[PDB]
Amino acid sequence: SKRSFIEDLLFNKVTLADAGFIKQYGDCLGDIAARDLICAQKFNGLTVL
Amino acid sequence: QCVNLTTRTQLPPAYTNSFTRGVYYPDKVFRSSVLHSTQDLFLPFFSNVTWFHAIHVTKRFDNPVLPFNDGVYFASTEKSNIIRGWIFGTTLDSKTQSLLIVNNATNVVIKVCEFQFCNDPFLGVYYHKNNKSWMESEFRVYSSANNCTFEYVSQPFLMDLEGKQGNFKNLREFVFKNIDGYFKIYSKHTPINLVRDLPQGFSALEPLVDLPIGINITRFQTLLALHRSYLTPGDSSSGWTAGAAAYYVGYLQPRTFLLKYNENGTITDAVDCALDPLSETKCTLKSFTVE
Amino acid sequence: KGIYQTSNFRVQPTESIVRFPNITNLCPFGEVFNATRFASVYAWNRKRISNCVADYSVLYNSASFSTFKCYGVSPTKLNDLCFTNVYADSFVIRGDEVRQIAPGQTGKIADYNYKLPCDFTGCVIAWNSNNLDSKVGGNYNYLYRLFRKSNLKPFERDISTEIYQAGSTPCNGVEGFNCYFPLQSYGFQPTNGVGYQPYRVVVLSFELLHAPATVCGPKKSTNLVKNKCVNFNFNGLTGTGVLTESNKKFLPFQQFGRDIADTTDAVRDPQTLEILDITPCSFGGVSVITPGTNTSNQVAVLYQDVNCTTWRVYSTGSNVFQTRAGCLIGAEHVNN
Amino acid sequence: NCVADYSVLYNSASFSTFKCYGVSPTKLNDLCFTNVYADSFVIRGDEVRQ
Amino acid sequence: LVKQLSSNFGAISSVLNDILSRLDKCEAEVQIDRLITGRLQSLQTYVTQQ
Amino acid sequence: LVKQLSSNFGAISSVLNDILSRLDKCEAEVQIDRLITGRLQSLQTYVTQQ
Ligand SMILES: C=CC1=C(C)/C(=C/c2[nH]c(/C=C3N=C(/C=C4\NC(=O)C(C)=C4C=C)C(C)=C\3CCC(=O)O)c(CCC(=O)O)c2C)NC1=O
Ligand SMILES: *[C@@H]1O[C@H](CO)[C@@H](O[C@@H]2O[C@H](CO)[C@@H](O)[C@H](O)[C@H]2NC(C)=O)[C@H](O)[C@H]1NC(C)=O
Ligand SMILES: CCCCC/C=C\C/C=C\CCCCCCCC(=O)O
Ligand SMILES: *[C@@H]1O[C@H](CO)[C@@H](O)[C@H](O)[C@H]1NC(C)=O
Ligand SMILES: *[C@@H]1O[C@H](CO)[C@@H](O)[C@H](O)[C@H]1NC(C)=O
Ligand SMILES: *[C@@H]1O[C@H](CO)[C@@H](O)[C@H](O)[C@H]1NC(C)=O
Ligand SMILES: *[C@@H]1O[C@H](CO)[C@@H](O)[C@H](O)[C@H]1NC(C)=O
Ligand SMILES: *[C@@H]1O[C@H](CO)[C@@H](O)[C@H](O)[C@H]1NC(C)=O
Ligand SMILES: *[C@@H]1O[C@H](CO)[C@@H](O)[C@H](O)[C@H]1NC(C)=O
Ligand SMILES: *[C@@H]1O[C@H](CO)[C@@H](O)[C@H](O)[C@H]1NC(C)=O
Ligand SMILES: *[C@@H]1O[C@H](CO)[C@@H](O)[C@H](O)[C@H]1NC(C)=O
Ligand SMILES: *[C@@H]1O[C@H](CO)[C@@H](O)[C@H](O)[C@H]1NC(C)=O
Ligand SMILES: *[C@@H]1O[C@H](CO)[C@@H](O)[C@H](O)[C@H]1NC(C)=O
Repeated sequence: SKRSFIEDLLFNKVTLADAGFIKQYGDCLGDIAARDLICAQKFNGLTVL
Repeated sequence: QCVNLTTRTQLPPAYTNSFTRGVYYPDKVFRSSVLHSTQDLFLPFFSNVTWFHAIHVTKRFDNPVLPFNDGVYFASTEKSNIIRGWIFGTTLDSKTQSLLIVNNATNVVIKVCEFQFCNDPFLGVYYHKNNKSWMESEFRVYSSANNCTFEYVSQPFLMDLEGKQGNFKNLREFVFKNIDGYFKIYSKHTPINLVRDLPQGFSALEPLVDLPIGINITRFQTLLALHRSYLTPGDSSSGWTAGAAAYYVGYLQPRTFLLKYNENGTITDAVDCALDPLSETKCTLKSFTVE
Repeated sequence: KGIYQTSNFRVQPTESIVRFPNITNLCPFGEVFNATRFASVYAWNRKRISNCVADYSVLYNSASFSTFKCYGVSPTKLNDLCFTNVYADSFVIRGDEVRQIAPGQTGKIADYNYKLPCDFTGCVIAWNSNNLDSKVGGNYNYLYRLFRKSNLKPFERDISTEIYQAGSTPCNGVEGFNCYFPLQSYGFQPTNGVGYQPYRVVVLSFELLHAPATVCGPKKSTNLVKNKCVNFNFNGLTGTGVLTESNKKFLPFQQFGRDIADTTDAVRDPQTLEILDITPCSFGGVSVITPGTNTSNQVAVLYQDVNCTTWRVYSTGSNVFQTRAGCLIGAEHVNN
Repeated sequence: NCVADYSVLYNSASFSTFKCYGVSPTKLNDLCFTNVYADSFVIRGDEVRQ
Repeated sequence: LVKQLSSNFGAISSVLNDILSRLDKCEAEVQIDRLITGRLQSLQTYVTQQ
Repeated sequence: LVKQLSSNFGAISSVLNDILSRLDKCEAEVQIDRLITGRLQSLQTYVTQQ
């Protein structure tokens, strides 16, 4: 990516809740040990575009 | 057939602090990785719990008829299985039905029955002569039993009831409560090695039984075993030395609690809402940490 | 023209399964409803029912019940449910007093003899027994408590016979003026009014869909299927979703697991003692890209959170292109 | 100017129907009633529902 | 918003499956209506805050 | 907000003690739930306006 140094530091300094938007059905079906909140939101109709 | 105990040396009731003890699962539903708030009959944190310890060195064997204020938290620290039951009721003189829980070294027997309880019931062990070993020789609890409306005798078993020397090797915690004609018992047995008051820690009491006794309970007392042998003089009322077991009694009160279910589904921590301002904020914000 | 969010991708249940506990004994209807000697109301008999099938269609042949009132559950669902711990409280009362066997009632029977809660799930069944419990000369075997210091608590029993002191002078354990025996005997005769005829009453009390169960309806179990959206029925708990193997270790007293949202996510299979995780089978947003309906009737579909590099799409069609926003179906990619 | 004890009725009175509106029966021991009237009459059984 | 799905809203239970398994459609519809009203209220609160 | 405490919200009365004195826990729970829902909605309206 063409980010500068300062842009890289800024991006690393704030953590995004999503970390991407492609969370497939198989992923939420397979991670039954770990309860991510995003899977619950997606299963209850709450999507982040 | 019963006999009173005469070699008594009693002191005022010692008090100790319940260090966040007496928490039980409020329902039979699996919950994991969640903060759940529930209001119920809980033992308040850092409560005054009365302490009764039976030892010979002083000859104390205390067992008063304590009240049963809508729930009791019993906790026995012992190594030789002295505490082996309880008597619950309202008058305990055959005018009303009473509940008896007993472990008489072979079965755990529960009876809701019009018992004519003796003044100071006990479960005297004696060092038998048929073989040189420690086993149950006396069952001095009640004189009569009529109109007897419950029975939950278990299968036979055997237990090592020998009087050992050392620190207390077992801590058995019980929560009894009488709700809507149901006597709910929650239990938890944990191994400890201590010779002092209730240990620091946290242990959730799992549900044990939900007896349908349907009686009125306002008082109760503990059934202790009496260590008898040929190394002591005296008669039945005096030829006897108590064990080395202690127990603690606290009273449940209606409180709101915030429990934490971990990943494996065991309550690992709790917060007593209405204990202090810090716990009050934790209660208000629904979290175990405050910024 | 534009892009419109539609309902998330839905998968309909392919089939239905039923998993009830492995039991075949019929519940003791004969030993409860057909008993020769019912108890008195003041000392009412509680019997535990467990490990049986609650078919209850055998009662149609012989017994007809004057009243049958269920609380906490509809009468029609009893065949589709299974009950955790079932207690039958049986006794005999006056005909006029059957109305007192109900939540939140007052009266001699409700106060001093047999109190019911209102957090009560169960069914009260009552039927006339004039031909059984009534005989010429009066059947004085059935007693009831007429005096008590205070109302009974729910499901409390008091079988004492101490003399009731009504006035100020102590009775000292003997009858007298303002000193009545607390129990009085019903006088039941066959030629006697319907409202004052003996009625046999059985109160069945139980819980539903909260703990392990051993009394179940006459539903026939079905083979278990995994990894397919199905209409399951686990111990009377219906629903829909995909069942998968679980790493959770339920305690012996636990039957169901639940989320922060209180929905069921895990269940202990009653036939084989294993924990199955339940996951809804509808998942993933869907958008429709359309020009104006006047312009054309064509549309592209953007299935978010699916990888197009048995897909979860309505129709694969042609022109399947994977964008960082999801799988676009019906649109032709162009390098420009 | 009453004390509505109503436990004296248990000895000899048996009511075929007793239905209360606006009050729970269990709370009738805990209350005080301001303007109490009793409307008395006789009907046939089939009309008691009315 | 996800956590607020564990509220009765005056219904006998916060789970649709429990209501539909204990009650038939006869009496289940009023409970489901109460749940629908409450959850729609929760969604409206979320949208207003957003 | 204070004035809005004087609404039944479909309950038998706007006073909690009145409900708990007439009805028992048997029936008072639904009325208290209605009052709770109404007063919570009133609080939400106040917070949104704020
Ligand atoms: C008082 C009634 C009473 C209760 C509630 C009870 C419950 C109980 N006792 C158990 C074992 C056990 N029970 C005891 C002994 C006792 N356990 C006690 O609660 C007491 C007071 C003693 C002392 C007499 C021991 C020692 C074990 C474990 C066996 C061992 O490690 O030695 C267990 C574990 C399951 C099992 O037995 O396999 C339960 C649930 N036993 C009883 O007798
Ligand atoms: C349960 O038992 C207690 C004690 O027997 C009862 O409480 C007593 O009630 C009478 C009523 O006049 C009082 O005179 C006593 O002072 C009370 N004693 C105590 C210790 O409370 C109680 O009423 C019984 N509960 C029920 C539902 O019957
Ligand atoms: C002279 C009448 C005065 C009435 C005063 C007003 C209210 C008192 C409350 C109830 C009175 C009716 C009690 C009927 C007895 C209980 C019947 C039963 O369920 O067994
Ligand atoms: C001593 O025993 C008898 C019966 O065994 C009993 O009646 C009496 O109350 C006991 N003594 C005391 C002070 O209680
Ligand atoms: C009760 O607890 C408080 C605080 O621990 C203590 O100050 C008090 O002494 C206790 N009561 C008695 C009688 O010891
Ligand atoms: C006491 O132990 C004996 C066996 O030693 C057993 O038969 C009996 O059941 C026990 N007591 C009761 C009341 O069950
Ligand atoms: C209670 O016991 C006495 C004497 O044993 C007896 O007369 C009475 O019938 C009994 N009552 C019940 C309900 O068992
Ligand atoms: C939870 O259970 C797993 C095995 O099922 C185990 O590996 C892990 O150590 C346990 N963790 C805790 C905190 O108990
Ligand atoms: C109940 O008793 C009657 C008369 O003996 C009999 O006809 C009927 O079959 C019995 N019903 C059951 C379920 O046992
Ligand atoms: C269930 O019952 C049937 C018939 O008794 C038997 O074949 C089957 O093995 C049982 N399954 C389990 C898990 O017990
Ligand atoms: C749709 O297309 C027609 C041309 O056939 C045009 O007349 C009309 O204005 C268009 N309407 C809209 C909303 O674009
Ligand atoms: C799944 O989607 C991501 C993002 O589009 C992509 O990087 C990845 O290659 C896809 N998986 C496979 C096997 O291509
Ligand atoms: C578009 O670009 C890709 C790689 O840059 C190439 O493989 C493909 O042939 C191109 N398609 C067209 C129509 O130019």
